[PDB]
Amino acid sequence: GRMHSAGKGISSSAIPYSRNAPAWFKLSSESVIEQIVKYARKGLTPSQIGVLLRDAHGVTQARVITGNKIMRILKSNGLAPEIPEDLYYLIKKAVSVRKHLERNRKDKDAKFRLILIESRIHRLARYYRTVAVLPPNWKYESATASALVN
Amino acid sequence: GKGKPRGLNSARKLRVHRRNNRWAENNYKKRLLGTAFKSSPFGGSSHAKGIVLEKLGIESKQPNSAIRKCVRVQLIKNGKKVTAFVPNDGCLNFVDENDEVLLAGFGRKGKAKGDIPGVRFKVVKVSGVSLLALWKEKKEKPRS
Amino acid sequence: TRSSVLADALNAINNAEKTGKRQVLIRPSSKVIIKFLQVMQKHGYIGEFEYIDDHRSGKIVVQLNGRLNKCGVISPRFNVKIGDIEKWTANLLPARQFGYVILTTSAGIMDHEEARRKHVSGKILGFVY
RNA sequence: GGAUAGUGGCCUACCAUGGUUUCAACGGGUAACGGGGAAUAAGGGUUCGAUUCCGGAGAGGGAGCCUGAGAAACGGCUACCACAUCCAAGGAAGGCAGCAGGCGCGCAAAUUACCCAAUCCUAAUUCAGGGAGGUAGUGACAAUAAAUAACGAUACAGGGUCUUGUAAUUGGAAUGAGUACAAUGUAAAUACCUUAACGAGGAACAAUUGGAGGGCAAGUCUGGUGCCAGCAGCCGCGGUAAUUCCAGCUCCAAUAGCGUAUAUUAAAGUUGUUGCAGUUAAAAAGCUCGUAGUUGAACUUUGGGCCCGGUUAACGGGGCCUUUCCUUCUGGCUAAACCAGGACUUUUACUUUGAAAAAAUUAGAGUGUUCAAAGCAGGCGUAUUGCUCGAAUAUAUUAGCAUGGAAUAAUAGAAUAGGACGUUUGGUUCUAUUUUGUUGGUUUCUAGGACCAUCGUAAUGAUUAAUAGGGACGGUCGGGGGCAUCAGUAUUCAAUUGUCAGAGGUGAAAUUCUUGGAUUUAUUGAAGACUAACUACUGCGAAAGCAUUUGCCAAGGACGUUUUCAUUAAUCAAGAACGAAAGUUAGGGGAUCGAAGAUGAUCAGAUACCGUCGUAGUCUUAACCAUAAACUAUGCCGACUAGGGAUCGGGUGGUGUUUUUUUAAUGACCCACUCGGCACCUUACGAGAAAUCAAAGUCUUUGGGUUCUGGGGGGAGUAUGGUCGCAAGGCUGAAACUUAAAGGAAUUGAGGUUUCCGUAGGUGAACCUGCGGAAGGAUCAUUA
Repeated sequence: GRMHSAGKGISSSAIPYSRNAPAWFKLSSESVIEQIVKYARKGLTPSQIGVLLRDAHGVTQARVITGNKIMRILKSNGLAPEIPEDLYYLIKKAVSVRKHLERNRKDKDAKFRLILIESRIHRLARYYRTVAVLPPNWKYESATASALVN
Repeated sequence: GKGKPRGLNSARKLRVHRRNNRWAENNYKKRLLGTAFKSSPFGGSSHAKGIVLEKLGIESKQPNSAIRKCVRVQLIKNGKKVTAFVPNDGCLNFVDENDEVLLAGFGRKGKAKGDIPGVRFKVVKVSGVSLLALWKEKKEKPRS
Repeated sequence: TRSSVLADALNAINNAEKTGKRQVLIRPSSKVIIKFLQVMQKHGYIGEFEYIDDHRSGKIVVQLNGRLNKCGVISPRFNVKIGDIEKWTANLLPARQFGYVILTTSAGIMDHEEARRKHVSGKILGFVY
């Protein structure tokens, strides 16, 4: 079930049993790469890149067509962010609820949810520093988080 | 399931959990606390010896009953003061005051056998000679 | 979480055989599950199974035939020295002439009679009768 | 550097600031010397090991030293402490935890005996010595074998002409317990083995211990004793909380042995890894996070053909090919590629085989010690000069060592290529087994490493995307949370007008306001709290908990998705956030209710124990406390197993319905599904002691992962210590002793009556009251 709640939903997406090239596609094999990178210079995080490619240009998923996923392509062109997607978004959410708790002290529900969010941040940063994607400590903190998000 | 670790590297938890739960026993606690070596009426030994301090007349009911009275005795070694059970009538005139009796247990691990409460020991020897054979007129009691 | 896929597979087989179906479905599938089912099948405890191949992990549809009393897994996989294998048989088999306990030895996954015939041992895996 | 036989913080001088620990360091207890081993035998365990062997330490307690190869020696010395001996008073001398022995202690343990004959040891040494050791004495610790009787004849009862039991019936045959010449034995004796002689008729030469309501075997036995306002009256019957109160007969179990006390082991699955229980019997933390710990999805050489090839057509073994046996070196067939030959786990775990492992002990082979417990002996002969088999064998569950295997479980490799491979070449950096006679130095070639770059050689290097997880996005949804704001009538109070004798309150009364008009009716205002009906076996939140309108703020679950990372996860000692009500410290405001208090009447009965006024409190701010029947009395995660219809949220489909004013999106309803919830009714396929339970099932056919808790009832959540709190108190938490029960689930036979939980106050106490919570409390009628 959910890591920090009692919910037990299974709503996800179901990849087809096909590791090649839908027959109706016949667009290109290389044009999608510069499509990806020119979306990436606009300031698009690869979840947005993937949903744009599957909503406007008919790319079913980038890995089956290009051969490489979107992290791999952006790192191949040297556009990798200094922290990954989900860690950045988790820090942003913690910063926003920290600002909200600063201006409203008596929100104990917000306090509890901040506790859960920061524990999630700690677990995910520890994973990234186990594989040494991050520097060996990188030390998530309180004030330098708000300094980090922007 | 079952609430205990079933891992192949999970023996230290099972060991210490058994240690604490074993501490919540009865025989284990009275064995490893030295309870027979601090607060037993005896020293934790089998028999003991004592002199007769008085002879208390406990009775089951009104005097239209059976006579079951016995002595109160302090120990020789520890100096503790207990009460014993002399056997049935005809042996009550055998025991005297300051009579050097040898005592054993009664037979329920510190609980009272029969319907006599407050006693835990039965007289095995009186005057340092016997008690059963002195009943069966097979040997007499020496004087002092 | 799914700490053991073999345990859930053997539990599903037990529930289907006790309830009375003739085909059962097992998700996920594993090499160790496949070899356990092959060892159970070679003695005729189950019928015939096939491996549905989705790209992710695979499923197994087993065709039972009755004549299966009880299959189980032993967890954790204890290290079994050879001179103790027979103890395990006397621990959890109905009689000395039928019933098989499954070992994962370095010669593969086999029953205990083949384990002593080849004079090798390993870890324990489960049992069937 | 010193010292040591020698390493070494062993010590010294100098310099750094280190070292161990929740994988339990350190401190404390031990009625703790360790091991071989002992008891308990289904396994696994549990308890013991002072004590015949091995190792350590000690000689009344610290301390020191000589001699010597070896001692911090005590049947050596010196001094100190504690005991203590001799005397002529000046002095001297001591060490049984060696062998005997005695005192003391206690429930608790023997001769001040003989000898070096055996086993071994010491010395100058075959010869001496040995309380080491052997021999006897005491000795029911423990163990072996088996005495206390056997055979007839006569008479009865039988089975019925041949077999049993009974008898104050009878007859002779055998013997050892003893006594003892002798011989043996022994260092000499004792005792054993052998034996001339003596030794059996029942109170012989006599067997005991415990029991006879059940466990548990054997009394529908007998008599006597102490008691009765029961019947009769001096003979008695019956009864006795006489727990038989006691004797005799009889029987039972074992037997030279039987009972008792204590400790321990089993049967005991009441310590539970095998192998328990936690809704109601003891027991699931109030809730969630979270570190250590324990645990964690799937995937990488599979299959086939060929022979040879061991044991009973079958099982087991090895080599070749199938893109495949990969790595590191000396010498030959050769023209980087073969053979004879040295070894290998990236790094482990796991398992097989081997070693090296003290005897005794355990299991076990042989062997007539007269059997046996034992012992390691013995056996056969020409028994007149001899011969010969034995003294095996197995196990040791950890660590270290060698080895076969490569399933299972890890761990590392190429992502900025800093990657692998080369008869592709230049330069740097070092060393030469050599030859120029040996050596030192100078150079070249050559030989072997390491490096800097250039050309290649190649399928050039990245596993799915878990009905695991987090993240993104879209549209929702909710009485989820904070701040602001709005409303509603009610209550109380105040003002204005009306009108007259009561109004309040209970079972009945009384205090109480009132002819300055009470109560009531009408208009208006103010204060503070609370959100009826709608309200559901409906919703949300981690739990406590949350109900008027709108806005702002941040969050959230379910759904949808051909989005994105690829194990990031499960559960969690430490540690942390929140935690109803009551309660504490300061400010605010205090409408209502109202602990405490002030007063009325107390009327057998309050069964109907109240009434009025009313502080604290109730609300709020800023801090504390941390508990409830904090309840689903049911940890959390994962899987599978049975039918039915409702219902909340989302999504999909319907030549369905309905509202547009045109039957176009949309909103509502209906139908069919699907994912996620809160529940509901039937059933046992299963489980249970039962009530009952879709989990309390998949459990004697017992093992998916993990956290906490329980061990018969009181003592007692008490005492003590620690910690936290301003306090009340919270967490942690006994023991002595006492009890044979206690409890759960169902069916059958003078007065106040709900039972509790947390918290505060008063009180003759169990009681009474305030606030919040629970049912462990008995759902008819109508409709749908």
